[PDB]
Amino acid sequence: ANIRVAIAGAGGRMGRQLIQAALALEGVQLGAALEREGSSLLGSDAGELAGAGKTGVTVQSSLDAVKDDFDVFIDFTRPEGTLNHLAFCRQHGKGMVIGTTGFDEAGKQAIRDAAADIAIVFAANFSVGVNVMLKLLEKAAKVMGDYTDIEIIEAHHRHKVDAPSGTALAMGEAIAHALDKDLKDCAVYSREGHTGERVPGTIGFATVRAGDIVGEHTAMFADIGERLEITHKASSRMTFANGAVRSALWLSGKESGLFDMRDVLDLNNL
Amino acid sequence: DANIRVAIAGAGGRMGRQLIQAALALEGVQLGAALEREGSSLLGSDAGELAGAGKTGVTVQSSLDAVKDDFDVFIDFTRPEGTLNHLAFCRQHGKGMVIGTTGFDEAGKQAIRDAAADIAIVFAANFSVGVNVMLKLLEKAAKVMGDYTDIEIIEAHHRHKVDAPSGTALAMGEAIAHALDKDLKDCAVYSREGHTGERVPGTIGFATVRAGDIVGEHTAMFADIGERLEITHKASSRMTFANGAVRSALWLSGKESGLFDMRDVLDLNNL
Amino acid sequence: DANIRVAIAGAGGRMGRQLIQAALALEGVQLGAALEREGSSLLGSDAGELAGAGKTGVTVQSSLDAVKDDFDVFIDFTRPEGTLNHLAFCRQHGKGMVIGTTGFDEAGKQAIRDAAADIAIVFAANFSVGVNVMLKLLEKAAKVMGDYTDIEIIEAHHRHKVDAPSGTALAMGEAIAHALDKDLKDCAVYSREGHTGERVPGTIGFATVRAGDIVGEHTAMFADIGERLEITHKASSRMTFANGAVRSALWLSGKESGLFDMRDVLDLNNL
Amino acid sequence: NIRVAIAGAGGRMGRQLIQAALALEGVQLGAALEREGSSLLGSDAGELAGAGKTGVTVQSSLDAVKDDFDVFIDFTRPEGTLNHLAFCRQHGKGMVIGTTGFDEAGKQAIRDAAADIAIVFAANFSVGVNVMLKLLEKAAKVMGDYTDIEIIEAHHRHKVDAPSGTALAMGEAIAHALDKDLKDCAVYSREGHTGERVPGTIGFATVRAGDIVGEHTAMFADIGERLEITHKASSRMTFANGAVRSALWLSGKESGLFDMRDVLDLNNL
Ligand SMILES: NC(=O)C1=CN([C@@H]2O[C@H](COP(=O)(O)OP(=O)(O)OC[C@H]3O[C@@H](n4cnc5c(N)ncnc54)[C@H](O)[C@@H]3O)[C@@H](O)[C@H]2O)C=CC1
Ligand SMILES: NC(=O)C1=CN([C@@H]2O[C@H](COP(=O)(O)OP(=O)(O)OC[C@H]3O[C@@H](n4cnc5c(N)ncnc54)[C@H](O)[C@@H]3O)[C@@H](O)[C@H]2O)C=CC1
Ligand SMILES: NC(=O)C1=CN([C@@H]2O[C@H](COP(=O)(O)OP(=O)(O)OC[C@H]3O[C@@H](n4cnc5c(N)ncnc54)[C@H](O)[C@@H]3O)[C@@H](O)[C@H]2O)C=CC1
Ligand SMILES: O=C(O)c1cccc(C(=O)O)n1
Ligand SMILES: O=C(O)c1cccc(C(=O)O)n1
Ligand SMILES: O=C(O)c1cccc(C(=O)O)n1
Ligand SMILES: [K+]
Ligand SMILES: [K+]
Repeated sequence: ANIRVAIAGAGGRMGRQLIQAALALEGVQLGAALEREGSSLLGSDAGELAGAGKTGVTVQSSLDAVKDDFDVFIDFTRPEGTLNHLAFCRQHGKGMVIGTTGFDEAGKQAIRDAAADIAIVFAANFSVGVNVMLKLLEKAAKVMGDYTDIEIIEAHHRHKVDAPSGTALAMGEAIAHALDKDLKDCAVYSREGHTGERVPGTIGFATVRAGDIVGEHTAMFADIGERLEITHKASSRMTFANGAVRSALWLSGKESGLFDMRDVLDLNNL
Repeated sequence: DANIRVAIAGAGGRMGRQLIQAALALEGVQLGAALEREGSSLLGSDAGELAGAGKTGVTVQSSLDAVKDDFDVFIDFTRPEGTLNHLAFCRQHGKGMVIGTTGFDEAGKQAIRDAAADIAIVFAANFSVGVNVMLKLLEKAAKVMGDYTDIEIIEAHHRHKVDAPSGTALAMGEAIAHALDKDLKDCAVYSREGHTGERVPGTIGFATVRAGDIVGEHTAMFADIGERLEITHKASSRMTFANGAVRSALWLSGKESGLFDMRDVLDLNNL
Repeated sequence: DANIRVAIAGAGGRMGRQLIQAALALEGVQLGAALEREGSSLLGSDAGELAGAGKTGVTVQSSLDAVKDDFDVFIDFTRPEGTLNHLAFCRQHGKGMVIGTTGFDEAGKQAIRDAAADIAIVFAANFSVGVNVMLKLLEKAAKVMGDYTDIEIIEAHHRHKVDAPSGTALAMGEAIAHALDKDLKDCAVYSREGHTGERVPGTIGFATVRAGDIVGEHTAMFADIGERLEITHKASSRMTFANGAVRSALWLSGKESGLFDMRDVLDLNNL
Repeated sequence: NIRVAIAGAGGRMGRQLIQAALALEGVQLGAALEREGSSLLGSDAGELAGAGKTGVTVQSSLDAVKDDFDVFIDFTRPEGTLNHLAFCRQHGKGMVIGTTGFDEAGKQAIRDAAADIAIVFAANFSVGVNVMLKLLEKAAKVMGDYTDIEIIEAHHRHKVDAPSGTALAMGEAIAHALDKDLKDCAVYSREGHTGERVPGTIGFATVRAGDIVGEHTAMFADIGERLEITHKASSRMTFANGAVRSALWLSGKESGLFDMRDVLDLNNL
């Protein structure tokens, strides 16, 4: 490994995962692991925290302490925290992969500034698969969009509280925009009672909520005689981790900047 | 020697065209009549040529009494309102029905319920084998896993279907609900839009896809943490419901009165 | 209608009956000929009754030269051996060709490859739009996720298909393989039976289901730990390949010589 | 109080089984075992199964801990499992086997051992699958005769036996509901020009890829329609809790070999 990461909030589920990714992903090294001061788990050799442990890395909780230890900060904690780690990384030119999510207009507008000073990367979804699908969608909608019926089906564990999934909507948008139309115009979220006929050109959504489903999404292009279905299935929350690590590694060669998975994955030339 | 005659309501519709050739190609049945609305640009059209199988001699017409002696069993796969009269009339004159129309409001359901008093009806939400079998397997599952799992039903049908969810879906819902001493009206969820809460435990949700030429795909899902069971039926051609409805008509041979369904016909009132 | 006459190999088969009505009903195309096996119980019959309705001016037979002036493009959807014969014919006789037959051994594949020298052939493993698009999307996916994910291909077809896996599956295999600078022959795994080891990395496996009337279902799977992408195509009716092949024959028209596939036809090579 | 021996504690089922037992009131982590010189033969069975610590440690000997458990939970490989039998028999020990891939002979040995000891031998320890297994008999009963039957299963990249033992169990369920024996009509591979699917058959398709815990599909195909029954396992924990409660429930029986069905009480519809 020729580069060091910095899994913030190292002790949580995200962090843990993130640590695993750190190990596995060929080409990255675990330079650091942070955690809330005074948390009992301060001190354990990171690796140990997530399965296999040999790491010469001990979970600290001092930003400035580890200043030396990494090459790029991988932040997936709550906002404020994130905001702060950011000013640091900017002040020190450290580089970050912002998995964190939920900023206000001045948060995103904050991350904007930081950009010139340093190489940030910022995505709403660190899944390679997903980001890819999202692209493939444009392609399909392009060719078959016009004449086929488009439906989007998603399913998530019983606890999710927003319908449909934000990813579904993203899919909706991808398609909608590849067809010069706006999702607000042709979205159909419910089909109940005497509906009538599937209106030409509308996109429909079906939402399943059950069990521990991490996340299953299906894009459907239906014609008479054939249909194409593009589907993504997330088995563990690792998916995103793998995304961020790859993302992180990607940054290995830049000074300033603001990106997302398209850039990383190199998808506009796809 | 011979055999029964069948009235085929709304012979123009996609089910009509299926039903007709169905009756034609099958033993024990003679295409009694064919019917249609008044605006139909096809009254008087020859039955079989309408459905490809050449001229027959039967002609679509908009009148019950006009052909009232041309059949024994009335096969209805139109729309509720329509079916209602077919219902009424068939009573007075007393001819056995076979209804496959869906989307009945609780009241209509009652009328059918009433009419069965003197005439015999085979009212089913689906006329395939698979579905009926499934309908049963569901009771079994719900029995064991019903209590603790999350139950969802997903169905998909071609772009032209106008009632949501499929009458079959609802039949599945009912099968489950009743195997769990509860009534579907209580725990059904048809729409999930905007920030809803957590899945109010106990419910049985529905997801409806409408697209293309999908004949019919239905899935019953019993989800737990760690595992889920999915029972799924897929109809590849409308001919399956046709053969289903005809043989039902057939089953009605010698039946004086009452309400039955596919499970009765195929006889699956518990395996 | 206008112009182009089409020879329809093995007019008896399910693809024949589709192809025929396809050509009939489709503008710019005339049912040139119809063909069949050496002792088919179908010889001497008029194409339009077998598949379709309404007797016409074309009757089937077992000879190339017997109708050698009755068409321009030869549409083949028979079996390799058969198809091979035809190929010589159409070549020595400057006729265009549109092949959708599957299951060619690497040698036959060379002959087609050869013949393309003077005549124009449209050789594809699938004649639907969807599949062709998919085929492309695959390159894209394999590009990004090919390297680290496990790739598996699953296909299912009605009980009568006789070549495994589907020629389409193989085509998908190839699409992927070549997008990853590797050759399918190197990493294909067709069977998984009994004890066997850890899935050898970089291998493209195939699972083949054969059952019922399945027109055609194909799935491309890119599996990683934590997520998997599945691209799937489902053909509900044979008509899609028919319209595909007809359009092809209309396209071939003019090309003095050439070797192409549906991607060239549909013009997708730059998507 | 039912102490449990956990064979092959390193394996993915081991790590699950372990925390499973720890987590459960009533069973106590009896022992932990492993293979001749395991890269980690020894240490705290706790650390093994996720972060933290427990009194226990693991070893390569039956007798070395022979008094440390009551029920032996085996989820290793056939060969291994074989030995643990007679031992788990002679020394009168209740076993619960979830290992798969047994040749007809081994299956007999288990069959034999049940004479004096109690075994719960199942190819799958989840509820779903077991129920399914039943529903299958029902379906095959009605539609078995005329439809085409195919079984498709998919599992993570590491599985080494094809097809899944669960698949075969499904195969069997069906076969026997139709008075026929799977050996007669099983088709495992479809490669090259092969004629029309042979009418009586049950075929299998095997997918091996990624981290797939386990997906199984039973398909009854007719012309015009098809019924698909499908089970999906999202986490190995389900089989774990399954095996533990097996063992647990197995306490007290004099002897006999048993399937997850009996435990679950489903044999009666
Ligand atoms: N039980 C089963 O297996 C199936 C039930 N159905 C249900 O049966 C019905 C059939 O729809 P499709 O077959 O697609 O046919 P369709 O959707 O093409 O139209 C139905 C037919 O009934 C006629 N009709 C319509 N309104 C009428 C009225 N007011 N009075 C008398 N006749 C009228 C129409 O003119 C046409 O003949 C629907 O309710 C559908 O949901 C459909 C398929 C299968
Ligand atoms: N690329 C595509 O879109 C598609 C390709 N195919 C492939 O094309 C072929 C067509 O399958 P089907 O037509 O459904 O089979 P089929 O059951 O219809 O048999 C083929 C027909 O060709 C005739 N024929 C048979 N053997 C012949 C021979 N040795 N020489 C000359 N003529 C012969 C047969 O009499 C019959 O008419 C298969 O290889 C199939 O997999 C099928 C569908 C689509
Ligand atoms: N019936 C059910 O509910 C389930 C059945 N299984 C079956 O159980 C087996 C488990 O394989 P995995 O869980 O992936 O384990 P794995 O692939 O992680 O290997 C199993 C563990 O046991 C050890 N062990 C291996 N050979 C041994 C031997 N000869 N004697 C004693 N110990 C040995 C291995 O070192 C390793 O620690 C397979 O045959 C699998 O198909 C797995 C999960 C659930
Ligand atoms: O239960 C239903 O509503 C149903 C079942 C089969 C077909 C159709 C249909 O084509 O509308 N509708
Ligand atoms: O790739 C193939 O082999 C193929 C593709 C479409 C249909 C069929 C077929 O029905 O045999 N075969
Ligand atoms: O019946 C089986 O073969 C089976 C069941 C569950 C898991 C596994 C496995 O992970 O190998 N194998
Ligand atoms: K024409
Ligand atoms: K315990």
